[PDB]
Formats: sequence, structure tokens, C-alpha cells
Amino acid sequence: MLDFYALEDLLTPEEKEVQKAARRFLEKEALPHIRDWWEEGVFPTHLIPRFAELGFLGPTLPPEYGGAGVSSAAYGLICYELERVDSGLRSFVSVQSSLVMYPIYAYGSEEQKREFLPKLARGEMVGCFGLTEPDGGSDPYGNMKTRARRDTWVLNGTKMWITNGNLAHLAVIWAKDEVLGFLVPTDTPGFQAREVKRKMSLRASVTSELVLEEVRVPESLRLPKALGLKAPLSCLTQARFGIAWGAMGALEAVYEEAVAFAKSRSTFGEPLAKKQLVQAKLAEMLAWHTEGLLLAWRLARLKDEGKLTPAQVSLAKRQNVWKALQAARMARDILGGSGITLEYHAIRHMLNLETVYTYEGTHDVHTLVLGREITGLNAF
Amino acid sequence: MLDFYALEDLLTPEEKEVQKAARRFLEKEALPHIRDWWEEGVFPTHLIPRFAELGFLGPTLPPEYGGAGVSSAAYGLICYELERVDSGLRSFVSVQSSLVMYPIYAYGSEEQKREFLPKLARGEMVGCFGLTEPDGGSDPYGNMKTRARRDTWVLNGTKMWITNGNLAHLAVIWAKDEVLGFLVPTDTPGFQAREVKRKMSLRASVTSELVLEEVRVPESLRLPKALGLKAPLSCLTQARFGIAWGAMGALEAVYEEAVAFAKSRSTFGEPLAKKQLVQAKLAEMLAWHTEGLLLAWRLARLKDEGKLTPAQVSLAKRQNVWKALQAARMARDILGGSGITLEYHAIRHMLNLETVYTYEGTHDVHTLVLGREITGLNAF
Amino acid sequence: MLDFYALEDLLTPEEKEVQKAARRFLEKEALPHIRDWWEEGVFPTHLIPRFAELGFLGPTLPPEYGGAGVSSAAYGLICYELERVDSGLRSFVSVQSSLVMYPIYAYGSEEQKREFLPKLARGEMVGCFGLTEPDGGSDPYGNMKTRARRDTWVLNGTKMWITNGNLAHLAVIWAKDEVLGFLVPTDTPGFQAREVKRKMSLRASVTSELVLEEVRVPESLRLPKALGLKAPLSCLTQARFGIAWGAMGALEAVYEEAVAFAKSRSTFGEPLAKKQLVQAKLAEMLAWHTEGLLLAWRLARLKDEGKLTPAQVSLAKRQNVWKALQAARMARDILGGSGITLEYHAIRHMLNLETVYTYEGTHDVHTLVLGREITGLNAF
Amino acid sequence: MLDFYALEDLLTPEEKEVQKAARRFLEKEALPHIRDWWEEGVFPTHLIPRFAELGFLGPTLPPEYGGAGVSSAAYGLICYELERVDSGLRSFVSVQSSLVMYPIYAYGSEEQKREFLPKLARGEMVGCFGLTEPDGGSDPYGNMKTRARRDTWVLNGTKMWITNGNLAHLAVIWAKDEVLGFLVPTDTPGFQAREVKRKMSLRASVTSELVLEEVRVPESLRLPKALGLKAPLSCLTQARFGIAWGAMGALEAVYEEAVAFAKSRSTFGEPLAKKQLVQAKLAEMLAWHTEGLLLAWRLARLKDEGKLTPAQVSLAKRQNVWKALQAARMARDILGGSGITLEYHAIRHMLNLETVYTYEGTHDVHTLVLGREITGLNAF
Ligand SMILES: Cc1cc2nc3c(=O)[nH]c(=O)nc-3n(C[C@H](O)[C@H](O)[C@H](O)COP(=O)(O)OP(=O)(O)OC[C@H]3O[C@@H](n4cnc5c(N)ncnc54)[C@H](O)[C@@H]3O)c2cc1C
Ligand SMILES: Cc1cc2nc3c(=O)[nH]c(=O)nc-3n(C[C@H](O)[C@H](O)[C@H](O)COP(=O)(O)OP(=O)(O)OC[C@H]3O[C@@H](n4cnc5c(N)ncnc54)[C@H](O)[C@@H]3O)c2cc1C
Ligand SMILES: Cc1cc2nc3c(=O)[nH]c(=O)nc-3n(C[C@H](O)[C@H](O)[C@H](O)COP(=O)(O)OP(=O)(O)OC[C@H]3O[C@@H](n4cnc5c(N)ncnc54)[C@H](O)[C@@H]3O)c2cc1C
Ligand SMILES: Cc1cc2nc3c(=O)[nH]c(=O)nc-3n(C[C@H](O)[C@H](O)[C@H](O)COP(=O)(O)OP(=O)(O)OC[C@H]3O[C@@H](n4cnc5c(N)ncnc54)[C@H](O)[C@@H]3O)c2cc1C
Repeated sequence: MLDFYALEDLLTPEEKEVQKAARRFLEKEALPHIRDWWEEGVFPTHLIPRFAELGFLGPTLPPEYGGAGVSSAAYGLICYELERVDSGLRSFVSVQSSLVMYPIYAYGSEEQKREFLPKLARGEMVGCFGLTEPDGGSDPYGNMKTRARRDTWVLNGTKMWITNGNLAHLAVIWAKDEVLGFLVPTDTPGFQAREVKRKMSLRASVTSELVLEEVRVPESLRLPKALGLKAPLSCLTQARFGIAWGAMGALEAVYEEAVAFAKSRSTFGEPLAKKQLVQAKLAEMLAWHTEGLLLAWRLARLKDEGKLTPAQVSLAKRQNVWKALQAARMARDILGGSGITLEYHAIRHMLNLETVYTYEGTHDVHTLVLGREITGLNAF
Repeated sequence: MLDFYALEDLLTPEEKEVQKAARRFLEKEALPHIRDWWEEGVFPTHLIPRFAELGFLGPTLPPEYGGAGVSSAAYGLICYELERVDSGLRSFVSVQSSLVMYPIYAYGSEEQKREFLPKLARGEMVGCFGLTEPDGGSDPYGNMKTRARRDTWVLNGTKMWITNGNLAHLAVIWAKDEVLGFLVPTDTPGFQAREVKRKMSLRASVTSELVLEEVRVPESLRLPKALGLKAPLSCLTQARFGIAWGAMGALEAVYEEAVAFAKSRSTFGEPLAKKQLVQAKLAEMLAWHTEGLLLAWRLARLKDEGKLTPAQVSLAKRQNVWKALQAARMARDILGGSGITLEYHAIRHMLNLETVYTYEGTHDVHTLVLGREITGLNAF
Repeated sequence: MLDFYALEDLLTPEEKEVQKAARRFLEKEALPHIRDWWEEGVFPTHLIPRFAELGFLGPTLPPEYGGAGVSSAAYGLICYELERVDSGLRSFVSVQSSLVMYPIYAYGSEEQKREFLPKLARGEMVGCFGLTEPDGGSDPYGNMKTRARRDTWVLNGTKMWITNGNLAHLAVIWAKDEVLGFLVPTDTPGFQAREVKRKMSLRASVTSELVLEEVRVPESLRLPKALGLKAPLSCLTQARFGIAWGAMGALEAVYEEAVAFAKSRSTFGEPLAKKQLVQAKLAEMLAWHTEGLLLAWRLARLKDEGKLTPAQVSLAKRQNVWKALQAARMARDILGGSGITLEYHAIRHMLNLETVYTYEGTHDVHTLVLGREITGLNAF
Repeated sequence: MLDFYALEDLLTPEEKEVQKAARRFLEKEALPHIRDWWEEGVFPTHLIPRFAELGFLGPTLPPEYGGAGVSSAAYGLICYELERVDSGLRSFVSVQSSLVMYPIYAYGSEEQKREFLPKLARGEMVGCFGLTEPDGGSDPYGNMKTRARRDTWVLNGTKMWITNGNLAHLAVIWAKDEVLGFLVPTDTPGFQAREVKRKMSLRASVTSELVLEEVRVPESLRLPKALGLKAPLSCLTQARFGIAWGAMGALEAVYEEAVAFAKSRSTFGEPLAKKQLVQAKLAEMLAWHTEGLLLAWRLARLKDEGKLTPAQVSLAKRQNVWKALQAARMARDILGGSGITLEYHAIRHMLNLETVYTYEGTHDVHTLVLGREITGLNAF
């Protein structure tokens, strides 16, 4: 992996093998098809069982529930390699691991845990997280118009932009009565999932609109410990962690491609790579990558030692994704005409990162998170 | 049109009505479809006769040759309205007008002028401009390996990323023997035009690769006055002029849509338009637009009074396109998830502007143009 | 003057002569000493009678009043040349002309007007404008704790950072009872003016604090028409107009000194001026200079025709000062070690611009002004 | 320690203590006077023996030579606290430790090491590093016009901007015959050092001009192992290490002061600290500080394990100093009028950092360092 300040020297042998392993895998199995799957706008479902065979699904979870029980650094490292190929592939794992497996493990009943975690871990049953609604996801609580009225519940509302919306059997829905979380099977009557069309970003992924019309759900399917905005938020903190890592991976990809191109093309007689203005762009790309890996690494250790805070996560997601988005654009610029075609990746990552830059908290909401943490004043 | 500094007060009545009519035509005949066409990646050929009828083709040229004989400001103004819909539509007019109609008029023989200009002006025969080659369009003299050997000339070479490549009957090809310019019919044996596929930018336009294999061209088809790099460059200067204008139009498009969206959406209880962080973005968008129109307007007057220099044009193209590209990205950011779909224009303009940001001299070449201007030293 | 888009072509002969004369005067009489004056932190009072002679004091006001009765462009042009030497010299003229002369003229009694305007205009009785208070000048209405209770009015309050505080005989104090405008002689008992020391910025200018303790002022000394926040505010709009002009005077000053240094000094064998990264800083200081003059010029014409709006003024002050400050910083960067010494102006302007970047509305308040104007929503 | 990511957790008890101690003593002996010393532009020589007593002089050097033999992290930590007060105080320690102590230790004879290192360590004899010359410090090999002829050697040439130049007994002079290094006593006939006046940056520090006119130096005073450009460069790498740390310190200082001010001042009825635009600036400052500590930390560990490269150091110096300069400006902006006076530190740090941003390799030379390292091509 790209590593200027040798942070690998700080990884365990276990962490570095999952990295080596994730790369050989994705390099054999996904990378040769990424262009075509993005172009056609389709998510490669024959890869879910493979991710699963490699332990990409809920990696840090306990083997008891079918988890790989590896470190957070390792989870971050698989996200890194996944995103290095395409953010859509990384999105699937994030959702399944931190937005589905995670809440069940953290807030589910022992019944829910034994029942779902193993099938989710083995890519045998796919899930999706429904928090964002049409009035706007930056206000998670304020725009949550999905209701839940109670030994069975009846759900009514809508969710927008839900990843795995049409692939999932299980949908973690968040509604109000007070915020609660339900494990809603997608085939229970009154539940409809419709895919979003005309997507110019994160095409290698399924995004749906969820419509719950008088959907019936037993109390045995409501997350017992799931209480308040804090429950789904903790789920975003988890997801955001992997993303701060993946962002660095897509950055390696556009960077690597940019210097190769810069080095093979020439201009007023030197090589593109010899010009000061192109060198400055690459220098910036390298500097950002190095800064990003350290944030991600540091956050991985704090996470396992139980001292990681959401604001800390907000910082790394905000910074890393912003850098990756900027780097993707700079790379497309460097590629010139050749960069407007899916022949190079730079623009695929550039578009994909526009989404990553938006979901799991926009650049601005994270700014506010940090802002409030710094001043103690709420400016949202 | 968007006009914060009331520059319309500075336009003649004639110029102001080419603006009103252009928007009426495009608005009922092109904007309703631009989505679909960009989406399926097709250029609406049936609109070429409509542009011809409106006098969009080579607007400043003398009525003698079938031109509308209107002002540069008027040309800039039609480019403005064209780009505001889609850069691809503006590209066609730029090519036909400044990269084709212009070369023939400034460097053609009286025979070539009487023969082609009227057909081109009436959108009866479409042309293209072949300057850029596979090794790098930023050094157009240095990477020009297309050769021409002499009462007939045999041309051999390749051109990459040529607009109207597959629509053109006439191809203005630049080769060396010393730079010369030929009016090469596209059906003369040995001439092949293949379209570029997998385009994520400027999809509502045809881009081709030209391959000239032992193409014979009579001396009667070589541009007599066309001598040196200066000939094709003067064409770019003309083209760059209209682009500085169109850039401002696509800016009005994304800006207008952004404030509308900002005003209609809400979170933490006030409109998105009331937040300090989105008002700053809209404010930047407005500032840039005002700055851009003034540059464009100033250049239009200098142009008609014969005092416009290439360096001045480079400044306007560089500044305006950069600003429009930055504004398109800011708008997509403002639209959130809704901006990643072609349901909003923001991202279509965002992608298109990536191309405009590249062709007709990249951001960096213009910087060097200005740099050389300022210091007298060549740093390319 | 520096004029890459030949805007001097848009100037009348009179407006062009006031500019030539202004530069000749300042070059011979102020530039040679600005370094020592800014150093010892003193404002050259002997220059006040000279400004008067040249007609710098209240230039647009009617000759009946001792005014030069020239255009707004001309006022903008003298500001330009003044700032090109030092912001402190321009500040004196803005205060005297737009913050003192103006309100008396716009809202004064006929007695106040015939009395005060000619003396102020021959540089015979120098004024100041006391609006800002210790709690925050961005909320001029909110933070206005100075009281006025009534045929005489007793005033109590404090004013911070008042230019000409210790030079003024007349002090335009703004207070509440609804905002009223006064015109307090500085010698009327209970009125104290203390200079601010340890100033790093705008050292060639006197800044004071005004303490009004039970100050008695006849109603004959109150601005009859000065009603509401709108009155002291319109005075800021006038001043901000010449500031937008002056900013592009100091930018000509830093840009010019830097291209000269860049062409004169040199590294790995070429000159500084020839490296891509120095060329780029200069291109940017040229691009902004051009954008700024057009904004300033356009505003000057709208002003004389009664079409100028405050939001319009907010835009050019905001853009031009930010550009001139970034340009000053970029220039100090270009000068290297040599730029940290007053031997080069770059840093003196860099420090001064910091103040103009703050007074007469900070960068952010102007952003909010534009924001409210665009959305119709107040976000201050 | 401002420490958002709890990096103090990565520090040994010893390192932690050198930090606590450093802050306690500079807090009592330096902070209360810094404002004044900077003002009158004087370096507090009386603090030199104090620094020595705390072990600030050549902290990582072996106790055998009078060194504290502590870690690089610890050296970085003292630099941090020193700069947090003022860059000029940190500069003295950098010069003495990495630009004077270091070269003697790394390239000196056993006689030079035993003779000088203990007196330097005890602040009993102050040194200065003379590399930069009047034609340009960025090309130190190319602009090194100082010559040394041959056992005495006679030196003649001139050096610019040399910190401690007037405070020193020994001057390390780099000259050509190839690059050689000499330990020139400052009282040897033919050597003169006059100060640089009119400094508006790093005023709490002595900067001199060194003039060597036919200066005689024995071969016993030439650094034996000192060969080539590399020798003096290794010295800068060392110095740049501590600076990447110090930068973080001044950042904490302006940041801390900014939020305090933002919290205590209010506007349209909120505190400044509750505005989205001011929160964003602080958020950025906090993000930069967190990124900067990690870079500094990692570099410290790599350094002690003998794995640190110059390019890695270039990255950290360029990034951290640039961020600290940016943050200082963003703080002055936040302070408003109150920020232009030495009452607030913000502007003193802003001015000091302009120097740090320039010496020990400018922002641009570091960019080129990284550039060359990434592409393998030299663009200087
Ligand atoms: C491809 C894709 C996949 C997604 N998958 C999921 C998923 O699986 N699960 C899920 O729950 N959600 C998902 N989302 C939703 C995503 O999290 C939202 O798009 C995100 O919350 C942005 O919110 P919004 O689109 O409703 O826009 P808004 O929240 O309306 O935001 C629009 C613009 O306003 C700005 N803004 C909003 N509030 C403020 C404020 N208070 N102050 C200043 N600025 C503000 C934002 O920064 C943004 O710039 C997905 C989105 C996309 C595009
Ligand atoms: C949609 C589209 C349509 C087009 N249509 C036409 C057309 O109709 N006719 C035509 O002739 N051409 C056309 N082009 C070509 C276009 O002008 C080129 O893409 C442009 O010149 C960029 O050159 P390049 O792609 O060869 O990349 P390069 O020239 O290799 O540039 C690549 C990267 O290097 C940078 N660079 C290059 N030289 C230097 C230097 N000396 N110093 C510092 N940086 C440097 C550039 O800034 C750019 O960032 C079109 C391109 C596109 C994408
Ligand atoms: C050299 C000098 C000369 C001056 N001369 C005069 C004079 O002659 N007459 C006169 O009346 N005044 C004068 N001033 C005052 C000047 O106009 C004020 O400094 C200015 O209003 C800034 O306000 P403040 O210093 O009170 O800081 P504040 O108003 O407290 O502002 C501090 C920081 O907060 C930000 N802020 C404030 N409100 C908001 C908000 N609602 N939303 C987001 N951000 C906000 C500001 O942008 C600024 O960044 C002078 C100042 C200086 C430095
Ligand atoms: C307060 C202070 C203390 C100092 N103390 C010392 C000391 O103790 N010892 C010592 O040896 N030196 C010292 N210096 C010198 C310092 O290292 C130089 O100022 C620095 O090398 C900048 O070089 P210069 O001033 O000669 O400007 P130049 O090298 O001429 O640089 C000027 C501008 O050109 C740019 N530039 C230069 N070369 C290139 C290139 N090839 N490509 C693109 N851009 C380029 C630079 O980036 C800079 O922006 C000190 C300087 C200051 C201001």
C-alpha cells in the first residue's frame, strides 16, 4: 500500500495479512470488472458471498456470532482496499457491518443476535439502514417523520437514498412514537422498496426509496436497547470510521494513476511529471494521504481501547473524504481529455466520492460537530 | 438573465434581443430534452438547422458570406444562453463559428470563402477542427506529428478528441511539412473518423478520433493565408472568447437551481437558505458571476474595436471556466443526495465543465500564457 | 496605472487627470516617507492641507460647499492612488469625505452644512465617525450602548477604534434615545479621546477611543435628517466604494514590486519570474486586479446615476479587499526573507489590508449582506 | 497540550515531564514579557543560561558532551512550548541545537566536539549558522559565492539573514573551494556582523549580515567529515524537525485565544462562538492542529529509530508551518479590530510565522522536494 510515513510499521502481522489478502482478492475479482459494473450501474451480488468468505462482513464482531473478531485497524484496512477499487463495493460492507450487523449486536436481543448475525456474517442475508428521509438527512431527528405506534407495532413513513434497499431482507428502520429501531423484514406486507434511477454517482451500488405503509412488526423485532437518536448515530460513527479509511484507499488509486500518467506523457520537452504545477498537485495528494492514514490509524487504536469519541470520528471522516474528493478532481485535471472517460478511474472515483462527501454526515455537519465540541455551543 | 451589476444597461437593443430570443428557442426546444440526450450520450443534430435559422452560426461574420453580422457581445450572448442549457450545445456553435467558419474567413481563398461559409452558416454542412493529437494538446506545435508533403498534398497523422468528428463533411486539419491548414473533406479516401466512447463529460456532443492515412488534398483546399502556429491559435482565441461567455451561463443555471433548492428545503428548523454556510456558497457564486460578466463584456467591446489580445482572452477563459466549475461542484454539494442524479442539472454541468476546463487551453496553460505575458519569460 | 483590460478607456479626460495629478503629488510628497511614518506610527498631518488643495476632501460634493464636484469614478481614482501608497492615507480621506462630509451633506441642517462642509473640505477642520463600540462593531445597532437624552442632549457612551479620534474637532457620534446622529465638538466638556497604541496595522493613521461622559450638545448640533440605522449605514456604503477602489491600488503596489523582484533575483539558473510556481502567483494578482477595477468602475457609474445599491457596494468591498490582502500575502511570500522588512512595502500593505479587511464591515458581514439579499432571509 | 486525539498517550513519562516543565518555566519567565521584547525588537539573552539549565540546548545529544540525551519527541516538545510563546525563542534553540551543536557532533573532530559542545550545551558560548547568501537561499549550492582557499584557509564571501549573527562567538560558515564547513570564531580579524533592522517579523531574535573579508581559519577549525551540500542540509533537516513541532505550539496559542475571544464577545444576540462562520474557522484550526501533532509525532519516532528521511521532514515542515500561518491569519480575522494590536499575540504569531514559512526551505522548495521524490524528476 501507499505509505510515506511507514505507518505499516505500526500494524500487527495480523493486520497486514488481511490487507495483503484483501488486495489480492479484489485485484483478482473485482478490479477487472469495476468499469463495466459502474457503467451499467449494477452492484455485483456474486461478490457478497466472497466478501463473506473472506470475513469482510462484520470483521470486528465476535466469532461467536460468526464474526472474524479482528481489530478495527483490520476493518479499516479492508475498507481501504475495497474503496481503492470502488466506493460502492466499500459501501456494501460498511452498511452490512456498521449499519446492520453493528446495531443488532449492540442493541439487539440475544434472540435477534443469534438469529441474524450469523446469516449476515455469511452474506446469506443482506440488510439496509433506513434513517434518512426526504426532508433531509442532516437533521436526523427533526426530519424523522416515520411513525411507530404500539404487542406489535405499526410503522408508517418513508426513507430516501437507502443503500441495499432492494437487496435486503432486513431493513433497520428508525421511527418515532422518542427514537426506536426496528428489524423490519422487507417482505412483510405494506413495505415497498423502489430503486433510485439516473444516478451519476455510486452506480456500482443499489440505492432505494423505502415506503412503509401500515407495516406490522412484532415487539420481538424491535431493538430492545435501541433508545434515542444516539442509537442510530452510534451506527454512523462506526460506519464513518471505515469510511475515513476507505477514502485513503481511493486516494492511493487516483494518485498512483496520476503520477504514472504524468510520467508517461510529455510536453514542451520534458515529461508532464517534470512540470512544477503538476508536481505540486501530486505533492499535495501525497501529503494528504499521509495525513489521512495517521488519522485513520490513530482512530483505529483509540477505537479498540474504547476511548474513541464521535467528534474524533467526525474529524477523520470530514478531512479524509474532503481530501480524497479534492485529489480525485486534481487527478482528472491532470489526465486532461483522457480523464473524462471511464478508461481511467479518476473520474469514477471523483463522482463516487461526491456521494461519500455527502452521506454519513455532510462536510458541513461534521464541521458543526467539531464546532459544537470546541465551543460547547450548538450552531446547527 | 442573471445580472447583479446591471450590465444589460450596457448592451445595445439588438444584443439584448438576441439574448431574449435565444433563451425562448432553447427553452422550449432544447432544455426539455437535454437530460435524456446527455444521458443517452447523443447530440441533437436536428437542432443544427434551428441554430442556423436563429443565426447562431458564425454570428459575427458578414452577411455577404451568409453571416448575421452582429456584434461580438451578441455572439458571447448566444454562447451564454447555449451553455446555460448544456456546454455540448455551445461547443457545436463554438466549433462551427470560431474553429471552422473563422479559419475559412481569415485564412481562406475567396473561392473557399464563397464555397463553404454560406453552407456552414446555414448549418447545411458541418465542420470540425483538428489540432490536438495523442501526445498532448497543451503543446500543439510540439506534438503535431501529422505531416503534409506536396499540386496536391498527402496528409498522414492522427487527431484526438475532435468535436463534430463524425458529423463533419469538412475537417480543418493542421499538419506540418511549418504549420499549415487544410480544408479536408471527410469522405476523401484515407480519412477515418471514429467516435470516442465511455464519455462521462460533454455527452451531448460528438467527439471523435481522426485518422488520416495518405489523404490527398489539392492545393486549392489548403488555407492560403494560414501560416504558422499563430493561425490555429487565433482560432482558439476566437473560440475562447465565446467560452468565457458561456461559462457564465452554466453558472447562472447551477446558481439559480441552488438558491431555489436552498429556499425550499429545511433542517433544524429554518430553511437551508438561512444557514450561514450555504449563504456563503451562494454569495461566492453570485460574486463570481458578476466578475465573469464584466470580463466577458469588456473583452467583447475590445474585440469589436480591434484591441483584443490573446493574453486578455486567456485571462477570461481561465477565470470564468474555473469559477463555473467550482460553482457547479458547490451546487452539487448544496443539493446533497439529490445532486447525484440527472434530475438536477448541477452534476451534468459539473461534469461538462470538467471538459471546458480542459480543452481550448487548460487552466495551467493559460496561467503560463499570463505568466509569460507578465514576465516576458517562457515557462511552458 | 496598472490596467490590463484598458479600463482607462472608459474614463473621462477629467477623471483621468485627477488620477495623473494624484499620483504625481503622492509620489513626490508621500511615498518617499511612508516607510518612516508607518514605522514610527505617525500620521502626516501636514499632508491634510495638501489633500485639501488637490481636492481630495469631499471630491464629489458640490462646489457651493467647498467641494470639487467631480465624479464618483474620480473619487474612486484618488482613493486608488492614495491606497497605492498606504491605506492610512486613504483612510483619512474616506473618513473626511464619506463618514464626515457625507452625513453632514445628506442629513445636515443648512446651518450645519454651510458651516462645516467648506472648512472640512479645505482641510481646515478634520472630522471623525464614531459608530463602533467595545461590544462588537458588526452589530452596529445591537451593540450601540451610547445614550442620548433630551433643547440640549446629554450623551454618554464609548466608541472604540475611531479613526482621526485625536485629530478631530468634530465627532459624528451615533447614539440611541432609535438611532440619532450628532456632531459633537471634541472640546465640549465630558468628551475624551485617547489614542490606541501597540498597533501592528494601519500605523500611519490615528485611532482613538472616545469616552463621552455627560457630554452636552445643542439640538442645533444634531443631524436633523439622520434617522435610523440606515443613515450611518449609507455613510459606510459611500466609504466602501472608494475602499473597493483603493484596494486595487495597493494590489498594483505589491504586484509591481514582486514582478520586479522576481525578474531581478534568481535560482537554479533561471530567474524567479520564469518558474511556474512564481508565474502562477503573479497571474493571480493580475487576474484579481482586472476583476476589481471592473467592479469598482461599474459601481462608480451606477453611483452617479443613482442606481447603486448597498448590497452592490458590499460585493466589491468584500471581493477587492480579500484579493488585495491575499495578493499582499502572496507577494510577501514571493519576496522571501527580504519581505519581512519594511524595506519592501509588501508587508506594510499586508498588515494595513488586514484592517480594511476588518473595518467598514468584515468579510463575513458582507457575505451575510449578500446572503440576505439573495435569499431574503436574515442569517446574521 | 491542546490534544484532541490524545497523542500525549503516545508519550513516555520522561517526554511528558519535559513538556510540563518547559511550559511552567517559559510561562513564568517568558510569556509575561514577550509582548514587550517583540515590541522593542530585542532577544532576551538572559534566558539563554536558563534554557541551558533546563536542557533546551542540544537536548538529544549525549550527556558525554554536555547533552541531556533525551528523545527527539522531547526536543520536539520543547520546541512546541517555546514557539507557543514566540517563534524567536524557539529559533534560538533550533540554531544552537540543530544548526550549531549538531554539525559539530556529526561532522566535527573529537577535538572540536570536546572543545565546543559542552560550552554550547551550557549556553556559555552561542553559535550561528551561515548558509544563506544575498542571491537566494533556495539555491544554496548555486548561490554560495563564499570562497575558502588553502594550513590556514582564507574565507571571503557574504552571508545574509543569519540568526544569532550578532550574539555569536563561533559561526558555522559553509563555503566552496566543493562545499566545506568551518568553525569561524567571530572575533577573528576580517569578519563582521551588523544587524538587520526594520524587521516586522521575528523581532524577538537577532538577525545579522555576515561579512567575511580575508578571514583566516586553521584546518583544525574546519569540520573534517563535513563534505558537500549534504552536510549543511542534514543540519536543516534536524532544524526543520523541531520547527514542525513548534508550529503546532504557536497554533495552540492563537487557537486558544481565538475561542476564548469568540466565547466572550457577542453580536446579533448570540455569542460570536455560536456563528457558523466563526465555528468553521475554529474547526479548521483544531483539525489542522490534530493533523500536525500526528505528523510531528510519527517523525519523532522514525527519527530515533534511524528511519527518518529528509523528504519526510520536508512534508511536516511545509504542512505544519503553512497551517499555523493560515490559522494565525484566521485568528486575527476573528479578533477584528482587537487583533491589530500587540495586546493579542495573534498578530505577533502571524508575523513571526511569515518568517518560519520562509526560512529552512520555503513552502515551494519543500513542494519541489516532495515533487522530486514522487516523480524522480528535478523541477527546481
Ligand atoms: C448514494 C447515497 C447513498 C445513501 N445511503 C444512505 C443509507 O444507506 N442510509 C441512510 O440513512 N442515508 C443514506 N443516504 C442519505 C445521506 O446520508 C443524505 O444524502 C445526507 O444526509 C444528506 O442529506 P440530504 O440529501 O437530505 O440533504 P440536506 O440534509 O438537505 O443537505 C443539503 C445541503 O445543506 C447543508 N446543511 C444541511 N443542514 C445544515 C445546517 N444545519 N447548517 C448548515 N448547512 C446545512 C448540507 O451540508 C448539504 O450541504 C444516502 C445518500 C446517497 C447520495
Ligand atoms: C470533450 C473534448 C473535446 C475536445 N475537442 C477538441 C477539438 O474539437 N479540437 C481540438 O483540437 N482539440 C479538442 N480537444 C482537445 C483538448 O484541447 C485537449 O484535451 C487539451 O489540450 C488537453 O490536452 P491533453 O488531453 O492532450 O493533455 P495534456 O496536454 O497531456 O495535459 C495534461 C495535464 O498536464 C498539464 N500540462 C500540460 N503541459 C504543461 C506544462 N507545460 N506545464 C505545466 N503543466 C502542463 C495540463 O495542464 C493538464 O493538466 C477536446 C478535448 C475534450 C476532452
Ligand atoms: C484601524 C481600525 C480603524 C477603525 N476605524 C473606525 C471608524 O473610524 N469608525 C467606526 O465606526 N469604526 C471603526 N473601526 C471599527 C471596525 O469597523 C471594527 O473593527 C469592525 O466592525 C469589526 O468589529 P469588532 O472589532 O467589534 O469585532 P466583532 O464585530 O466582535 O467581530 C469579530 C469576529 O466575528 C465575526 N462576526 C461578527 N458578527 C458575526 C455574525 N453575525 N455572523 C458571523 N460572524 C460574525 C466578524 O466577522 C469578525 O470575524 C476601526 C477598526 C480598526 C481595526
Ligand atoms: C528571520 C530570518 C532568519 C533567517 N535565519 C537564517 C539562518 O540562521 N541561517 C541561514 O542559512 N539562513 C537564514 N535565513 C535565510 C532563509 O533561509 C531564506 O530567507 C530563505 O532561503 C528564502 O530565500 P531568499 O530570502 O534568498 O529568497 P529566494 O530564495 O530568492 O526566494 C524568493 C521567492 O522564490 C521562490 N523560489 C526560489 N527558488 C524557486 C524555484 N526553484 N522554483 C520556484 N520558486 C522558487 C521561493 O519559494 C520564494 O517564494 C533567515 C531568513 C529570515 C527571514
